[PDB]
Amino acid sequence: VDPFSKKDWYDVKAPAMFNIRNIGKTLVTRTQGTKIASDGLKGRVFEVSLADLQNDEVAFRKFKLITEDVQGKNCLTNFHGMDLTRDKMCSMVKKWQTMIEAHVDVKTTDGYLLRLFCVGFTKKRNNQIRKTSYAQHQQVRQIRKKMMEIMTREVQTNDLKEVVNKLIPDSIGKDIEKACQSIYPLHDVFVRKVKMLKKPKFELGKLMELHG
Amino acid sequence: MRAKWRKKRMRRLKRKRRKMRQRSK
Amino acid sequence: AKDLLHPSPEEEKRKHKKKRLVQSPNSYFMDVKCPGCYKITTVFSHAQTVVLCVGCSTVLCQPTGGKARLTEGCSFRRKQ
Amino acid sequence: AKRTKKVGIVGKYGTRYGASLRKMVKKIEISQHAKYTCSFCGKTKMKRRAVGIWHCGSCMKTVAGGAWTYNTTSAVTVKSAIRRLKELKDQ
Amino acid sequence: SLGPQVAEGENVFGVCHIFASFNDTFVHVTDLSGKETICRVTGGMKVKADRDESSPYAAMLAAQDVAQRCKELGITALHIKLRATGGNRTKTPGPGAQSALRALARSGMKIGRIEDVTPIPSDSTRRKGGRRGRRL
Amino acid sequence: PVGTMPEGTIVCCLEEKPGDRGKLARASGNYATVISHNPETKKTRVKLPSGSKKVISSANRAVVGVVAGGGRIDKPILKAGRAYHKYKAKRNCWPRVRGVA
Amino acid sequence: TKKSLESINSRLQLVMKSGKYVLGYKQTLKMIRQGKAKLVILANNCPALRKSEIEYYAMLAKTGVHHYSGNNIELGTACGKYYRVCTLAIIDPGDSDIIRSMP
Amino acid sequence: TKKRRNNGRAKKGRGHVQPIRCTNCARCVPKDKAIKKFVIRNIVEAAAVRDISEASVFDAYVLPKLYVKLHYCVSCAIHSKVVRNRSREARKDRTPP
RNA sequence: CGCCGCUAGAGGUGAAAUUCUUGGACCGGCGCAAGACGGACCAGAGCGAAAGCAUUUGCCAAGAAUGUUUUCAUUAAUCAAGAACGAAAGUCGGAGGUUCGAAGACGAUCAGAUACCGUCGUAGUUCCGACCAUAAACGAUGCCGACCGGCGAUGCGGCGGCGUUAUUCCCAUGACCCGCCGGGCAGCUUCCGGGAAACCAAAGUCUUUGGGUUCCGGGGGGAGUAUGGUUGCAAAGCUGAAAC
RNA sequence: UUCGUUAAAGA
Ligand SMILES: [Mg+2]
Ligand SMILES: [Mg+2]
Ligand SMILES: [Mg+2]
Ligand SMILES: [Mg+2]
Ligand SMILES: [Mg+2]
Ligand SMILES: [Mg+2]
Ligand SMILES: [Mg+2]
Ligand SMILES: [Mg+2]
Ligand SMILES: [Mg+2]
Ligand SMILES: [Mg+2]
Ligand SMILES: [Mg+2]
Ligand SMILES: [Mg+2]
Ligand SMILES: [Mg+2]
Ligand SMILES: [Mg+2]
Ligand SMILES: [Mg+2]
Ligand SMILES: [Mg+2]
Ligand SMILES: [Mg+2]
Ligand SMILES: [Mg+2]
Ligand SMILES: [Mg+2]
Ligand SMILES: [Mg+2]
Ligand SMILES: [Zn+2]
Ligand SMILES: [Zn+2]
Repeated sequence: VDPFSKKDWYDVKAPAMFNIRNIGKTLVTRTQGTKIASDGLKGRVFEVSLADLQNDEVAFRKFKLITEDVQGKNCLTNFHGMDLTRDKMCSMVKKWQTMIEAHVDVKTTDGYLLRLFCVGFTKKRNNQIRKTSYAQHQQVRQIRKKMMEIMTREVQTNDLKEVVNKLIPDSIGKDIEKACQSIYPLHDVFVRKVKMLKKPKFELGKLMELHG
Repeated sequence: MRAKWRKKRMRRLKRKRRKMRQRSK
Repeated sequence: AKDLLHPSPEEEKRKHKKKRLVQSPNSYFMDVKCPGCYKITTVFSHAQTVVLCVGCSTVLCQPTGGKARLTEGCSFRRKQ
Repeated sequence: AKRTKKVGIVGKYGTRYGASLRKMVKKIEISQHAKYTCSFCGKTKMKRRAVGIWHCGSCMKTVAGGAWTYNTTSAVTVKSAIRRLKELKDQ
Repeated sequence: SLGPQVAEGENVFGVCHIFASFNDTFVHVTDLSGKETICRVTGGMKVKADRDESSPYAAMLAAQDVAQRCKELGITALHIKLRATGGNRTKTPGPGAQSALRALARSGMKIGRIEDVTPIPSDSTRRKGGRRGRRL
Repeated sequence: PVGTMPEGTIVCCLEEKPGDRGKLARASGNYATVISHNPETKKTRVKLPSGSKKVISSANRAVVGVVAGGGRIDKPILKAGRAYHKYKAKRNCWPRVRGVA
Repeated sequence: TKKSLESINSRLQLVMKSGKYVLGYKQTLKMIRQGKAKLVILANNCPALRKSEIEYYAMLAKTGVHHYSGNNIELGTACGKYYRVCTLAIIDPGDSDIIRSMP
Repeated sequence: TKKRRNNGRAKKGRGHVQPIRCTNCARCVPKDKAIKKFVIRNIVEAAAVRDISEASVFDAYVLPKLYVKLHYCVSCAIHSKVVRNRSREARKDRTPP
């Protein structure tokens, strides 16, 4: 039989200005029969880590990609979501802290609407004797309001190019760290997940605009 | 024998005797 | 063998309000000098309500659990 | 003077058709025979018309209610969900 | 055939799922998309003993077979995902993966980074054991 | 019409085909659940009172709410008299004799 | 908002025993025509014709209008009498400031 | 007699603690009573960490850690050798190094 | 459950089999539906009269504590009868049915399983209305008030301290540090004293015996049984003796 | 992984 002798190889082209436009290579069955070769490729996704897209940045903060279409033996992909690794996410959860959650839906400039999260952990200040370091829960409610508030006025006025260019240095987490210190000194605020749930249209002209 | 199942078997005997009373008053 | 009849003033200040002998209150009356024209207002230290001057109509004592915090730093005195 | 201790309104049926069936008919006969507070004229004149139809005495404003009460709990849940979907993001 | 790449020096990647249970061991090489399965050899495909199909010996035999099939089909590097029965069962990995990582690193198969994508529930759905649970 | 209302909209007296003036979910105390709209290929799933999930068109109409008179089967008929009056009101569906007898 | 509602109930408690007031639609009509009334209080579920008529009379006579978010039963409870009332007019508040705070 | 002043668990203020399942025998035990430890393993045994580092792609830039909330009950933990017995004057001690 | 890929096995145990599979099992990738569930953060921490209470947000009322030169002026403590809540299980209707799972059916080990182990699965486990009022409902320890050692911490307020740290810079709270006050869950030591001891700052202030008040025990079985009364749809709950 | 019973007394 030997189906891998028949199977075809494509290569994946990432969207623009991460650093590069190379991800890897995928297998295609063939364009045999009624089932066209470009059918399953539109549904194939990717869950790729960093240190190959961001020019030597942190190894966590993984990205979810989805192949929009294929064009001349080069399957082109586009942003679909963003996660963090399991060891990083289960790490930095100390038994003696306060874990603060946040989650918010927001529509972009274009027809995409994304649900982005936020995680926060407290910080023992230098030269502290008390080992507990909790909060009075009103600072926790106030900072849930604040972290839900900041992400709305970033992502409401900015579509996918600007929000991925903001998630490249994690400017949102640093802005929460900036606007956080008046309430409590919270430690290593990340976003931990942002995923897509609405998609307007195919729009290969908008995809060419995403390229440049 | 446990006091638990001793009480439960006396309870079942009580139920049987109550049904016997309701059968032949 | 503790001198209960003549205790230390530092200990009597550090004890509780009613646990001690004379049971003196920890409150006072302070003389807020609003900088508007002239008026000096006597006000209780643990002011539970807002305090409005009759001349400038500004809030001198914000209501605060414990003792009342002030506005911009008007002076005060102690009449005991 | 309290005359019936257990049957209540179902004493008109007397000795027939089971204690459990009479107990289950008791609450809904109280529900169909109770006067309800009218939400329009503010009176207590909601008299039961035919099944599904409730009729206030004053001001003659006939309302379509439940079959045995004035507001079904499922109906109140439906009305809350309908107003929530109304003011949810402007349709 | 030769495969996708001529004049090597660039790594062709594959996602290798390792489902390490306390009764069987799955090594499953897939492409980066996650659909196209390249190879899959279990413990029972290499060891006749059903009591010993969960052995690190079974893990070594299955992983050598998978690495041989991957060298025949022509893929160089592997990212490794690791998981166990993590829904309500024990979240610790089985005994097979600790030797399966060695048996992948031994016979070729240059390893990238390894992540423990294990199915972790949120809030501990209903457990199989019962009130007093397993007793011997 | 069901294309205007959002998902989860509890309606009744909806139409099978667009323009036949109300067919589905018409008995007392019943409703349908509107889900799964489609921009292209104008269809909409409705959960009927039987639990069936029917794909209908997006142009047919439905009155929003539930049918009044709910809970009608809560009371037992409790005697043959009210059953006789009910069936005399409806139709002669009551020569209910046992086929073994 | 509950501070505002309890304030409205407290002002009505003060008008009840210190102020001068009238009760009911046919008695507020004479006050709104003579101009003696300063503030009128409508219930939530007064009928819309009477509500629009009292609002039209008040915006002819320069009289403050206050709607009361509540049934006429609890409006009668708020004015402190066991019956129900849909329309009030505060023709002379004794110590209250309903005619000062709201308009 | 009283064997423990704490009666096993740490419930002294409240009156009900949520039962969280055991790991081995899957018995529901209240979480202030069950043996709740936290194992930080390396994802590769150190006998093969050097083999993977020599046969890896990157030049020793990734070292992941596997974190497990290990949650035994006190009926199987004694059999699993974690919570071995102590003496009357030795029950009052604290965490070993 | 629906698509895509690969292939001979995949759960399961000390061991195997009952189960599913070349009709594609299991495994991976995407999507959909369902109901239960709120880990890690979670602690000898918090609240509540207990039973109990942990995703975000809004609304509704409630309360301990605190700071009170605030108000009333003995309005108070415990309680026969009576009354309100009351885990889980169980019962009567209505909607569904993910997982687990009484009974049940098998597959195994044993001399024998009808049990401990595995597979499937009924009632139930979920929600809204009603009933039952039981538990190792435990701190196996009634409530109110006072006194009698120390120490280190923790939670909540209040107060003081040219200390540190955050905004843009006085300015107000935020975070940490030091000390005190009140009441709270707790811990270590002690020849303060008790107790039969375990142990206890209360289980002490008890032959040097008395602050107020409530309920209960009189050797072990019979027996929380019988017989009465009463509550309940029922299971049963409350009161409850004698012979020997 | 499993392995049952041994009375009355006798210091
Ligand atoms: Mg037992
Ligand atoms: Mg007979
Ligand atoms: Mg029925
Ligand atoms: Mg029939
Ligand atoms: Mg017949
Ligand atoms: Mg015949
Ligand atoms: Mg013992
Ligand atoms: Mg308890
Ligand atoms: Mg699958
Ligand atoms: Mg219950
Ligand atoms: Mg029945
Ligand atoms: Mg039921
Ligand atoms: Mg049995
Ligand atoms: Mg079983
Ligand atoms: Mg099962
Ligand atoms: Mg009892
Ligand atoms: Mg008592
Ligand atoms: Mg403090
Ligand atoms: Mg504050
Ligand atoms: Mg013997
Ligand atoms: Zn009316
Ligand atoms: Zn266990």
